[PDB]
Amino acid sequence: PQDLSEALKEATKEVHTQAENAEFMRNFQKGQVTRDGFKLVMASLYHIYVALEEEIERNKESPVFAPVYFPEELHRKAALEQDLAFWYGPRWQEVIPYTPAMQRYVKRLHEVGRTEPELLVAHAYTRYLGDLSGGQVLKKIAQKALDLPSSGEGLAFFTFPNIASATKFKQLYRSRMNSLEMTPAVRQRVIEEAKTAFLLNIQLFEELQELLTH
Amino acid sequence: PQDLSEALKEATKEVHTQAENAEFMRNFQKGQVTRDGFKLVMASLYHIYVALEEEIERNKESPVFAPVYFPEELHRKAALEQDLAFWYGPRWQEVIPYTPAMQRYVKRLHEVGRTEPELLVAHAYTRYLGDLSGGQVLKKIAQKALDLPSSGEGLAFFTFPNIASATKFKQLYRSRMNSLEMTPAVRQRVIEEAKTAFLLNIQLFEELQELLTH
Repeated sequence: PQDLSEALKEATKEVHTQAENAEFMRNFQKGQVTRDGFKLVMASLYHIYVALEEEIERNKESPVFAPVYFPEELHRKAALEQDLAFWYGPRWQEVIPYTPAMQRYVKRLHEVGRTEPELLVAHAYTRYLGDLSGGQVLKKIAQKALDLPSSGEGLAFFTFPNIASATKFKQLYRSRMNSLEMTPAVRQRVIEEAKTAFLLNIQLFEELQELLTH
Repeated sequence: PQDLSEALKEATKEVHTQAENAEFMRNFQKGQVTRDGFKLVMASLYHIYVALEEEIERNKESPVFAPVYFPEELHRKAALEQDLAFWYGPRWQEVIPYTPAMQRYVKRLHEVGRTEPELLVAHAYTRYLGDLSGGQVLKKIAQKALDLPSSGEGLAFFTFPNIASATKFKQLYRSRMNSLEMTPAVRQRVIEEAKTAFLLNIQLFEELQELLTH
C-alpha cells in the first residue's frame, strides 16, 4: 500500500503467522509454558534489546530514524535488567545464557545499525510494535501459567509505564513511520528487513524449543 | 573521623534514628503499612529521584561528582515509573500526588544541583546507600503486608539489578567518596547537607502520617 506502515503490516502477514505457528509459541499460546522456557525467552529479549537500543542511540539524530525515536516511551533494557534479576538471581549477568540463535539476531542488529541505518526502523517496528500488541496477550497467559509468588517482580518488561494509551501511541508511531523519506528501492529493503526480523525470531523459537526438550 | 564516608556515617547517626522512629516508618517496619500509605511513599520517591537524577546528569562531568557517578548501578527513575504504572494505572503521571513536603525535598535538590553541586554527593549517599542497604528488609515486609496479586510488578524499586553484591558495591562507593577533593569549608557543608537530607525525609514521613490520620 501507500503508507509504509500499511505496507509493512501487509508484507509481514505471512511470517507473523509462522511466528504464531512455531512450536514454542504454539505451546505458549496454549498456556503451555514452563519457567525454564520463560526464563530463556526473557534472556533472549535482554540481549536483543540491549543491541537494538544500543543502535537506536547511535542513529537517534539521523533523518533515517529520528522520526521514530521515542526513548522514554519504549526503552525496555532497564525493565529486562529488573526482570532477569528476579528470574536468574543477583548474579544473573554471569549465568544467563547467550545462545547462537540469540547471537545471530544480535549480530544482524549491529550490522544494520552500523552499516545499514535506514533499515533500523524495520527492526524497531517489529520488536516495539509487536511487543506492544501481542505482548499483552502473552503477558496475560504468562502470569496465569507461571504461578508466581506475590513478590512484585518478574514481568516489568510487559508494562510500558510511559505510554498512557497503546492504541493511541501505535497510531502516532505509524504516522512518524509514514513521514520517513526514502527512495522506492530503500522502501523495498525496509520491507524485506522486517520479514528478516520475523525469521530471526522464528529461528530463535526453534532453537529454544530444542534446548528445552532433552 | 578522617574519611568522608566515616564522617557522614557518624554525623548522621542521630537523625537516622529519628527517621527510624518516625511513626510512619516505625509502623512500616512493624509490617503495618496500607496500600494507600505505600502508594504515597512510592509517589514521594519518584519525585525525589526524578529531581536527584536530573541534577546528577547535569553535574556528572564535574570533578565534584564524577568520582561517584554510577548511572547503571543506581538509577531508580525507570524502576519507579514501572511501579507507579502498576500502583496508579496507565495515567499515573497525571494522578499521583505532589505534596508540600515532597516539593520541599525536590526544591532543595535542584538548589543544590544548580548552585552548590559540590554537595550533591551528600544527597546521593543518603538516598542510594540508604535505599540499597535497607531495601531488602523493607521489600519482604512490603510483600507480606500488601498481599499483591501475582502479576510480577509493583516492587521493582526494591531491586538494584545491576548490583550483584550490595556489600561490595558500597565498599567501592565509599572508596570513591573518599577520593573526592574539597576544601575544609565545603567538606563541613557536605556533612551538614547529609543531616538536612535526613531531616527532609523525617519531615516527609510526618506529613504522610498526617495525611493518613488527620
